[PDB]
Amino acid sequence: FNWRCCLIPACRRNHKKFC
Repeated sequence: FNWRCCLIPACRRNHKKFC
């Protein structure tokens, strides 16, 4: 999993469950 996504609103929005 790309934890960096949690730093990116666009990816964090989709991976809000992970982050």
